[PDB]
Formats: sequence, C-alpha cells, structure tokens
Amino acid sequence: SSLIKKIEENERKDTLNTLQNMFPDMDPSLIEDVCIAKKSRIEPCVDALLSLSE
Repeated sequence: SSLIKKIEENERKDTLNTLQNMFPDMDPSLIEDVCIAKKSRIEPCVDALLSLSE
C-alpha cells in the first residue's frame, strides 16, 4: 500500500509539475481539480496485474 501510494504520488506530482511550469499563474489546486482524476487507476490496475501474473 505504501509502495503503491508512492507510485500514485509520483504520477500525480509529475503531472502537476509539468502543468505548473506551463501555467505559472494558475492556482495549483485548480490545475489538480481540472487535470487529475479524483481516484487513481494505479492501485486497481496493479491489483489486477498481481492477480493475473500470480
């Protein structure tokens, strides 16, 4: 769970960074609401792959 959350955190943080740089005067929270999904697909997909590769 901690590894998966680190992985989700990595994708989120990286997306915001690229967007922040391109939209400097934009409130970061707005950028997040508009560009990042409420709930990540990482945990579900990783769980699915774990079951499929076992």
